[PDB]
Amino acid sequence: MNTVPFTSAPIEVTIGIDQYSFNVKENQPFHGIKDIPIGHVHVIHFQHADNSSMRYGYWFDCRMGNFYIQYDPKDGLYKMMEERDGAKFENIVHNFKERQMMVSYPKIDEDDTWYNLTEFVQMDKIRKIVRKDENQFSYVDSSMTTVQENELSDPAHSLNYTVINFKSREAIRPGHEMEDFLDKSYYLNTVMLQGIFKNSSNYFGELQFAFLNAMFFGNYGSSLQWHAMIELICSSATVPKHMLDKLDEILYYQIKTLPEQYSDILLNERVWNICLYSSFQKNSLHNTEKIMENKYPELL
Amino acid sequence: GAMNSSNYAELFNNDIKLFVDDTNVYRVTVHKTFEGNVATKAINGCIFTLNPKTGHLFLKIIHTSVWAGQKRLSQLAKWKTAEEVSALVRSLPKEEQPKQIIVTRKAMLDPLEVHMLDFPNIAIRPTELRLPFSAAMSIDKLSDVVMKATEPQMVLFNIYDDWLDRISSYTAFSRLTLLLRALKTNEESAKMILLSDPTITIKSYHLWPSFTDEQWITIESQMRDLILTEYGRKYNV
Ligand SMILES: COCCOc1ccc(Br)cc1[N+](=O)[O-]
Repeated sequence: MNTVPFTSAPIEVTIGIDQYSFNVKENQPFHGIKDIPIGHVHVIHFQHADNSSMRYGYWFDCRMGNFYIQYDPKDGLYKMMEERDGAKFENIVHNFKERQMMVSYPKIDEDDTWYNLTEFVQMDKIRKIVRKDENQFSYVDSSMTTVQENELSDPAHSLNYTVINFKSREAIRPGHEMEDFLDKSYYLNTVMLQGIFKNSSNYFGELQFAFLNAMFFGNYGSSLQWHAMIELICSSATVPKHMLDKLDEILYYQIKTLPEQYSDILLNERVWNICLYSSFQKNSLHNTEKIMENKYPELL
Repeated sequence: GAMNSSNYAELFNNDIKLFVDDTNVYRVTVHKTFEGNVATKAINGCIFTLNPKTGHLFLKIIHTSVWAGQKRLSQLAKWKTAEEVSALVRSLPKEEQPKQIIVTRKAMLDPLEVHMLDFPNIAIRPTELRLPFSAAMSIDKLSDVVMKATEPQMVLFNIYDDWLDRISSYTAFSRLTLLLRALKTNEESAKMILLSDPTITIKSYHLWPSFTDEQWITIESQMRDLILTEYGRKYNV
């Protein structure tokens, strides 16, 4: 179990760690989050009390280094930083742990939610979508645009998700125009899986990361990517059986975790109705269809 | 974006453009089977591809053999339309290729966009105008070449005859759409109007009769009356 200490909390802020959140008051003696499960990526995230504009946060994996949070009064945000002195940091954690100035990652033993949401998410792949190679952790916020959004403006602050475009030469083989547009199997299986992602685990990892950025930061381009990656599978007549079964589990836990009150903005009616009711895979997502019908029947 | 009453003069500027109408591509007769079920029999069709400035018509005849052994023919017909339009563009010299293609039915947008991916600078546009190009098969010489075709064939016409020697493109297109709207609303009456006077003939190299300017005014007035009438005979007014 690992720890991210906090130097101080000088401004009032709602702090998230994965699917959990807690409010910290201005100058409250908060000094971090302990008992963080090893083996998964995590995200610590922030929304200031005075300006709910810009949710922002950091993806990290405690196996890769010792990370801590300190407020920068010049840039006006909580920043993640890596400490190389393993003794200086251990002294920081043990001292604050003795003073009980840390919240405990509040995982219920029965509860596999976070594993299920991050099963295929790897820090190494996050660091390629979010390019800042001098750090081992990755900053994301509400406003960051995707490479695809930019083509349609600062490159260094972009989300480099894999570009998916159903009306593109990449997606459509010359001479197979109608075939490839109505059945996206060659674009899914040859172009994307075999060519770009190499395997379904990396594809699902990017789909899962896009969803999490959509949910935790309201990142609109991430929501576009999540839906595009769903649609590309559902619109393919030929998908390996293991991928369809895994997709149903992935989406089930995403829909289960989504705040009920954000479905209006984070769920695209067209994609979901097409995916569950019209597409080739309309009968392959039983768990996802059942939760969607019972939790968001309005959208459908 | 969409072509409408507001940007109508754009049709007659000097940027090459083509209308594409697919409503006569897949044509069938519905009939009963010996067992009393219903079946369709395809007949030859055509793509109606028209330069509204110059009157040049690229009539691609769709022979019934293209449907043999195919499923979902009404969907396929849109993709076949887009395939043939793309092939026509590629066949034209660069300086003759259109800058815009306007489809008369919005369901042609995605098929045509996908087939034209190699031409990113050709705009594919819908229209809000309800154009009467379905009535093209009421023009006897066009219907005749489509029905007689024994294989796929492209036939080139000028749908304005020699009208552009005397009138502008705007006026020519207005006359064409009036004639076609009339043929669409009451084909029998329209054709009676066009041929009632046996001394006015259709030149071998033309589609419409050789009316003088004054006779065209009479003809055009007769077509308007027909359209308004039928509009009354329809809604009872
Ligand atoms: C430039 O000063 C860097 C001080 O480094 C720290 C500051 C605050 C906290 Br919480 C933890 C550390 N740490 O692990 O050393």
